[PDB]
Amino acid sequence: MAEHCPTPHNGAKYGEIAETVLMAGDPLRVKLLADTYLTDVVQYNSVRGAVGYTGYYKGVKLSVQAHGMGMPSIGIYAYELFNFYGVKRIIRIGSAGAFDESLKLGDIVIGMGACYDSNFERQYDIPGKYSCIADFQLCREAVDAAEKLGYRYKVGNIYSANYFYDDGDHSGAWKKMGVLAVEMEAAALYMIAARARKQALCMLTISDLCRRTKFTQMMEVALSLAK
Amino acid sequence: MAEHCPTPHNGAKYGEIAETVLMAGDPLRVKLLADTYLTDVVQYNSVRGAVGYTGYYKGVKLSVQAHGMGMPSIGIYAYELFNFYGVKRIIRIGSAGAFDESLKLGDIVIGMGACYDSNFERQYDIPGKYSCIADFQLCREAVDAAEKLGYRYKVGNIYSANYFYDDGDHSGAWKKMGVLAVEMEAAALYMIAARARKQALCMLTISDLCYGSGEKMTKFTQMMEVALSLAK
Amino acid sequence: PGSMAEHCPTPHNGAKYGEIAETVLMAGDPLRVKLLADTYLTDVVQYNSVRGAVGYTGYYKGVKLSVQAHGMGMPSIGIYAYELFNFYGVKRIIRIGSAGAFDESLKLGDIVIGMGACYDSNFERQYDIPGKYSCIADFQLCREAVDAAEKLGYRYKVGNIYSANYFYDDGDHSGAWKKMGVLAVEMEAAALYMIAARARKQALCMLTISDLCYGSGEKMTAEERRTKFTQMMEVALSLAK
Amino acid sequence: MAEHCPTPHNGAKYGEIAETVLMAGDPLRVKLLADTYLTDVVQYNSVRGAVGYTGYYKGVKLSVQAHGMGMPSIGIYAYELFNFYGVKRIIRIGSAGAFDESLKLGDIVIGMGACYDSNFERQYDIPGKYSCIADFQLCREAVDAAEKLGYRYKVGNIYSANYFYDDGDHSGAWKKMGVLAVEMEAAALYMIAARARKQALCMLTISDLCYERRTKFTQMMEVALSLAK
Amino acid sequence: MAEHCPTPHNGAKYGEIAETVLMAGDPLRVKLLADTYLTDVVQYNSVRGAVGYTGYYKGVKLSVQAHGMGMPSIGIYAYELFNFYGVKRIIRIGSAGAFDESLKLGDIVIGMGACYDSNFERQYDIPGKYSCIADFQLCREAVDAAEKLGYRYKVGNIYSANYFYDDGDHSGAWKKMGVLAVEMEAAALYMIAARARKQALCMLTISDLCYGSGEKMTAEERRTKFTQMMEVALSLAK
Amino acid sequence: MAEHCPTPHNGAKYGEIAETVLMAGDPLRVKLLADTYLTDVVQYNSVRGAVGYTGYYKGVKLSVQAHGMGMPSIGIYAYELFNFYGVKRIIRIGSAGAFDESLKLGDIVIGMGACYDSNFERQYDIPGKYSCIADFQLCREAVDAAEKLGYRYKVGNIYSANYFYDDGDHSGAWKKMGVLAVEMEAAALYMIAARARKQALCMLTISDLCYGSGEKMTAEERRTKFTQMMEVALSLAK
Ligand SMILES: Nc1ncnc2c1ncn2[C@@H]1O[C@H](CO)[C@@H](O)[C@H]1O
Ligand SMILES: Nc1ncnc2c1ncn2[C@@H]1O[C@H](CO)[C@@H](O)[C@H]1O
Ligand SMILES: Nc1ncnc2c1ncn2[C@@H]1O[C@H](CO)[C@@H](O)[C@H]1O
Ligand SMILES: Nc1ncnc2c1ncn2[C@@H]1O[C@H](CO)[C@@H](O)[C@H]1O
Ligand SMILES: Nc1ncnc2c1ncn2[C@@H]1O[C@H](CO)[C@@H](O)[C@H]1O
Ligand SMILES: Nc1ncnc2c1ncn2[C@@H]1O[C@H](CO)[C@@H](O)[C@H]1O
Repeated sequence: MAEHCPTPHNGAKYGEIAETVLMAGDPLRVKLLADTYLTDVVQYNSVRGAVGYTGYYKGVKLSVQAHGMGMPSIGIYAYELFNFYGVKRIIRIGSAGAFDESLKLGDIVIGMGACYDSNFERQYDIPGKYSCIADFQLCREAVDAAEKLGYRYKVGNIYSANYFYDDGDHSGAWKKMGVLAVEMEAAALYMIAARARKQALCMLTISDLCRRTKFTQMMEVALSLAK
Repeated sequence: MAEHCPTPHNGAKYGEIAETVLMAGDPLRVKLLADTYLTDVVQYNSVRGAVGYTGYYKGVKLSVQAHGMGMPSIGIYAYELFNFYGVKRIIRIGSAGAFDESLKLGDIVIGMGACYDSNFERQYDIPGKYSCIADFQLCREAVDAAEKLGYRYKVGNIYSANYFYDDGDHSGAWKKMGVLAVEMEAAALYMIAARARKQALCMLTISDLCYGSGEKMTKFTQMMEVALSLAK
Repeated sequence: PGSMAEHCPTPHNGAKYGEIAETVLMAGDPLRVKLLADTYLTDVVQYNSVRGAVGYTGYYKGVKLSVQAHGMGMPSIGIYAYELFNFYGVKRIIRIGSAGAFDESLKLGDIVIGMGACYDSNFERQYDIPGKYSCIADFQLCREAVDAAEKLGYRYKVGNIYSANYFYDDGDHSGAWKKMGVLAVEMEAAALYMIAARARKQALCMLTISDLCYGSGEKMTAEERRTKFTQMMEVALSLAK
Repeated sequence: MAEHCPTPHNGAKYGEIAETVLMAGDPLRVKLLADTYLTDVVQYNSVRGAVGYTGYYKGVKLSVQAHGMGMPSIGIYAYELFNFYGVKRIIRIGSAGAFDESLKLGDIVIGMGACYDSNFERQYDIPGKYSCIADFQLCREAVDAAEKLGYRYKVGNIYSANYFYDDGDHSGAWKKMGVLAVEMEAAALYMIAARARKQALCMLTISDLCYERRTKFTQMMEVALSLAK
Repeated sequence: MAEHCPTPHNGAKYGEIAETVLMAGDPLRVKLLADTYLTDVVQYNSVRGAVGYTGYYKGVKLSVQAHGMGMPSIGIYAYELFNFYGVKRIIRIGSAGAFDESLKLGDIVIGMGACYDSNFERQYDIPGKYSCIADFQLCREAVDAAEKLGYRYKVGNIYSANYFYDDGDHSGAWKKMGVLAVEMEAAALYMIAARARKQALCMLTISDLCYGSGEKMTAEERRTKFTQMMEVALSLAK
Repeated sequence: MAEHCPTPHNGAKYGEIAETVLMAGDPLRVKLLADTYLTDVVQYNSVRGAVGYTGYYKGVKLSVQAHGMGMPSIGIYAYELFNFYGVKRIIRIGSAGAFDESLKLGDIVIGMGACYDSNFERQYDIPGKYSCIADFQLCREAVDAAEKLGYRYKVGNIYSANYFYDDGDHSGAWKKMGVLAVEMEAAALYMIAARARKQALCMLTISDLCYGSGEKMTAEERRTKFTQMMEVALSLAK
């Protein structure tokens, strides 16, 4: 929908963002990704400091975009990318707290599914519980890539919380259910992708137990998904 | 584990059920699968007519077991299989109604995730919404096997309903969300397997259309062949 | 209303329209259903073997009735009961089953008449009910069942039962039901009651206590199961019309 | 527990209230009941105008008491009566709106079950849906009494609403489910009676259709009075 | 809407109720307020014993009306008043238990917001959580009057419970959230006022402490110590 | 708690943030606020580009900080500020869409309460419905400032949504309940402040009318027509 670009949150015109977007929470990290991996970089967004860049990675056009923190924030960005900019694929990368005791610091978690605190699923009027899943194909390509590069990974359920600071201790039930790791965004992305018939995947590096070399390895898995 | 066998629902003693169980709702279908694909068949269960057989498929030990209809029913059998009988993987095959308009009668759906009506999940005291997912490895192998056999398949989200007959029309929101198909069991299986740290996957054949003409079937062997290729 | 010949046979029932009588007794276990038909019915015809959910139609003291397996859990009984009331013209369904005792005055073999059924989620959402729906039995069946147990001199209680969606619980979610005076736990009644209410038809669940959910947790042997469900079946059979 | 009587809502000392209580929402109707049917009447409560009287009906000691409107109101009174005053049976009588289209003004509805909006349940920590039911024996006796007098009645499900005025129209699903009539109190009474192991029943006269007034209420009162032991 | 008066719960004809209504739960207390503070008193209601009177307070027509106990009861009366009788302003007065440990017996609590157990928000078809609030202007005038007269008060969140008798102990989480006091009515009044675009406020005198040793007002203090709250409420008469 | 600063979201050490913090979603707006109104400005945070500055307004030390978009984002910042940095009051300022049809572009809305979609009430284990309210004293001060300066304002309920794009139309019931305006942050701030026993207020400038013909502020108006709100907000610094 070219008529809806630029948006209140994104200064890009239609066509300035690639069909594959890598997203991360921190704009400083998004900039480091652009500087490290992309050639011919142009910035298409600086609205609200949520920097977005478009460049080339091994000859294919690729965009990297900041999404801020929490499901409502990434929801706004992903909705616009999928529905207004013609984006096909969003891969979110970031750090996470491990719930699963067998995960080591720097292990890659591939988020096949995302559990969640209520966000904006109510706005879809779903008469039961909706299970947020990644796109099977991105998930399969991310696993094949980790296996090809011989990196340590686990694929399974993550948890997209609305809180960073817990007023209680609410982690026990998720741990008992086999959830691998906690972050704050994936479930919103998966829902929006599913509604749009587009592909999303969240990949995470474990950084806390509930770095540059480890994180770089997560990047090589993610970047291998660029199309 | 062994001390809990036999159970109120399963006459098998510990060890009489293989590490891989293939499950279907209908005991007549389970019997067929046993008669068609397994050799040296022993029936380990007849409790409540929920038949269970152990035999060899291509010389590899395998069990096949009826689970009845609905999440509470499959919950009982899968909880017992995973927690008392030492079962490592359950592959469920079944029929489903299509929500996605590109699915035709006889297409196969691989349930990567399962949406659900509230069942027994309250028992887990979960402070949010739990997303039910299949075992990824099973998922991938099922896709590869379907591809190699040349079957029409889709992999994605399915919906485990508590009803076969809808008092209204509640399929709309699920359809908007991209959910592929409706059955009555998968979410319970997936939850129980995740808690047990075991593997589960649900595969389905579209037997009725929940859109358009609503055409229904009066042709399940292709799905059995994908399922059988997962046995270990 | 209640009769739709063109929807018979269904995906779950091989019966043609008219092969099922106006009163159906239902139990979870197809072996109990067969036993009941073998013990009590004459002129018996099997009208269903679909999914092993055996169903028979026969006569008891000159009255035609059907007996049918319904499998385990609310979604399962919900399928069969919906079809029976909406497609097969059934007027009355009496569920007979086994149950775990919550009320400590109940002994093994005691009969519980489910005037009401508490429940974990079943069909309520699909009916779009904007509050809490209380699942109750048909008063007339309830009253007949109590009168029969009373005339036959059986130990019974009439009150609330609980239709659970689980058999296993890693913890203990039973305390609050006991406090509320719930008598017994099973897994089906509430869905039956809701489906019958929707259809304006009659339903009742009766139970025999086969396990105690208190104390040392005594349970019936297989022999006691075979022989101590007689009293309930007989009460149930006298409700057929 | 005599130690808890009188209460903040009830001036009665332990023993001033009989083992059977008839309850209605309206204190004026409660006074009329005592004046009409009871002999040797003593008023045991006037706190908040929620009048309570004790007297004899055909030689049997009986109490009648106002409960006001809504589940939180009846819950306070019923809780005190069952847990503090040694009350064994409460029969509530009142008016209701019809949901079932075959009900005429003045029909009697016997509430075997009561559907509800939230009132009391959450405070009991119940991990599922609690079905609120009447005492079977009382329900049976009411049905026999109505049948014997040959009154038009139905016995089945009622709905205890938290509202008299509906902002939209939320009656449709209740009607589809066969719920007979709407009032505002029964389910709380039923829940509190079940928790206490005591007996309760709600009976109603249809006064409005949600789809001679005094004389209509009298038939119900006569059925109610039949149940007093 | 004159055509809806009298109602099943209120014998008044349209115009017999003033634009400002003071409400309390207890009819005995409503009668006392009328006799004490109003001149030219006419009783407009005695239906269900929920007495209502109209008179003058310092030259301004004012009505006082009983509302019974609980959100459904006050909901009926408030709905009628705002939607049929042309009422602009309802101030509820009453007693409450303290959750906040710095409140003493006799302190005034002004309910800027009301937490609640579900009573009848479902009937409004709200697709999230609705926060029940008082009218700011009334709230501001109550706080000013309390300060000007030097009364001990706190202004903040109250809790409208569905129960007087707790089967368990559910007070902990409210206390953690800073909720000041528990009563049984305010949230429904506030929701109905907001829907009608009218003004409502609940003020409370602490009559029991729901913390520590559970101190209660004596029967004598209950009879006596609601006068301060009255002068605050009466400041709001318009 | 000096030991918990800096945090993973904030590079400030304890004491680098004043006891009053004005927060807005957009770091470019926060920067503009610091440059236009504050003297002796020091930047204490650039973590995640969520800039924060501390400086002086009319002799009074204050901070201004970006909070990003949505309740979980503001929840992170506000939790840290109240619990680690010793902050006493946080005033959120922002733009909002009007639900109330008497509101014009540029009207100021003071959020006495905030309705909400789920944020982290679940995390507080509350056994009913919690009404999110502002601090009464900030609320009174804001209204007083707006009156003395003569600005057009309304005080009442706002709605903190979890969505900006509505997959349908869920606005009807909020409008019906008399909610004034929609934004995405206030309820979480209010809840956290209540738990912490600290003060919070959200004030909004109407930038879009979610009714009628749908008038929206010009890009020039969005850039420049927020000064009236900012002046009210600044007068709350102590
Ligand atoms: N333990 C954790 N809990 C919640 N979010 C986390 C955690 N660790 C990393 N994150 C991620 O970092 C950001 C919050 O610091 C969020 O946007 C989230 O994706
Ligand atoms: N449209 C449908 N809705 C629900 N379950 C279905 C449907 N079609 C097939 N099934 C499957 O068939 C069985 C019931 O006929 C169930 O156990 C369920 O798994
Ligand atoms: N203690 C119990 N808990 C749950 N279901 C029971 C129990 N006892 C008997 N049942 C009945 O038996 C089956 C499960 O064993 C169910 O269909 C249920 O109706
Ligand atoms: N249509 C109705 N809706 C709710 N309550 C009703 C209705 N008709 C009569 N009542 C009864 O009368 C009182 C409301 O006037 C309530 O106490 C309730 O028990
Ligand atoms: N602790 C309390 N809990 C509930 N209601 C109370 C409490 N203290 C006083 N009240 C008030 O007293 C009445 C019940 O006696 C209610 O209408 C309510 O407004
Ligand atoms: N109509 C609106 N809906 C949601 N958020 C809005 C609206 N207008 C302004 N906002 C604010 O602006 C941001 C969305 O761009 C949110 O952070 C929110 O606070």
